[PDB]
Amino acid sequence: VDFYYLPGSSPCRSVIMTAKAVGVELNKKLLNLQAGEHLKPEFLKINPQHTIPTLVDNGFALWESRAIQVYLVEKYGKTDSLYPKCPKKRAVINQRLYFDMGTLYQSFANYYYPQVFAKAPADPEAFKKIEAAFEFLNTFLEGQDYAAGDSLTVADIALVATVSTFEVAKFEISKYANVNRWYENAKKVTPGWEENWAGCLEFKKYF
Amino acid sequence: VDFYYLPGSSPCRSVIMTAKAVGVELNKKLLNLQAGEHLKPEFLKINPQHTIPTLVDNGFALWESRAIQVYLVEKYGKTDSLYPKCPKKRAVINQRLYFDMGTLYQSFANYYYPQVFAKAPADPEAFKKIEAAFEFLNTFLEGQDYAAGDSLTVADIALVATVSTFEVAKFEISKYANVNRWYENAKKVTPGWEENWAGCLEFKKYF
Ligand SMILES: N[C@@H](CCC(=O)N[C@@H](CS)C(=O)NCC(=O)O)C(=O)O
Ligand SMILES: N[C@@H](CCC(=O)N[C@@H](CS)C(=O)NCC(=O)O)C(=O)O
Repeated sequence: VDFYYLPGSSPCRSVIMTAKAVGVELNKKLLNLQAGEHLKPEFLKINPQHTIPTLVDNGFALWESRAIQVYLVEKYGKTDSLYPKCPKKRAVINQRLYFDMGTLYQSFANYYYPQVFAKAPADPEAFKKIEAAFEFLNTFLEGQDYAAGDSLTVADIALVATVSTFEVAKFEISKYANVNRWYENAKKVTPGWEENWAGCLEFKKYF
Repeated sequence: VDFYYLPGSSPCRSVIMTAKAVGVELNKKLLNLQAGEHLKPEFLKINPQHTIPTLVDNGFALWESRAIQVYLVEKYGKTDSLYPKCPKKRAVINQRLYFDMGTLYQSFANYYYPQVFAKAPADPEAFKKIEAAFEFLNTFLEGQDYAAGDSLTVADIALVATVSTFEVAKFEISKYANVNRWYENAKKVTPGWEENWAGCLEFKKYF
């Protein structure tokens, strides 16, 4: 199973943690975006969208981190606890995965990427979207130890990658008590946490 | 099955078409965002994120359109053709669903929403992101009649909602030959197309 990635990338880290949780060995292939390695014909043949993470598993090329997470659980999970069979349980997880992409990580990208990638001054209105997203996550976690069910799921793992990126970016997570509680627990229970944190510190080099 | 929605909303329309495709009757409940009906305590108790679409199915409150689509197929589908059992088939569909959210519809929102909702002048750099997203979709559709498998899936239905919103916004879809071919076919085969198009024309009132 080939895995095209960089350690600093949040969506890559979500896959790293998920693979560790299911116990599937990845052939980790660094793909140097700053050198344009993802833009060369050899990579475009695998993933025409030229994004990381990309998985190539026995002929199957797959991208979108959250799709990769679910596929790894379905194929390699000795049990389905990270992504249970029940459609209702799956639906809550799926909702959280879309929240992670379209609300929470999107707010990260919209606020920090113009600063670190375009050298633009911080946009205080974009900052308010981060606050709104954390407020929602805080509500989702009211009375809950995990984000999308009774136990750790791929939704938690995706959210850990995102929230740890916020942590290294110096966002004050402590303001959101349920998020902080969930997050500090997640560090202790989530497979691959240490590797995720190493990657967050690599990402930090952009600040 | 309660369905909180507005006809003009693209993510709502994806659910409308999916429900028609699986043959599940929805109790359609208009939720007037301009009146703040989604912000009142009675709705926040159902969906604290105060978004449409929201489904309430026998006690289960669910939001995120693409999560709702999959849940409706899993629960009500007499067959699984719209979201097959095979994890590999599911993974491609899931990838496309994330593409629809995070690449294609995101490019719609980033370009048109500031214009129609904030009265800002058009941003030509944001326009280039739409072009990039259509280019990718055009490549995905090379040699393919459907977006994510041999037959119509929930990925096609989500993409139809998005691309029809582009159509009513006067984006020139014809420039992307595979997209245009796929889209014109999708109109003829996708359950609920007419209702989707009515909603696109309602959305058009914002232009
Ligand atoms: N929605 C994606 C995002 C992937 C993504 O944007 N990756 C970035 C790096 S963090 C990338 O490959 N950028 C290079 C490019 O798009 O050309 C996922 O969850 O996998
Ligand atoms: N990612 C979502 C987006 C839902 C969404 O943003 N809906 C808009 C209307 S098109 C909304 O409810 N806005 C009101 C709000 O967020 O307060 C989904 O696919 O369902």
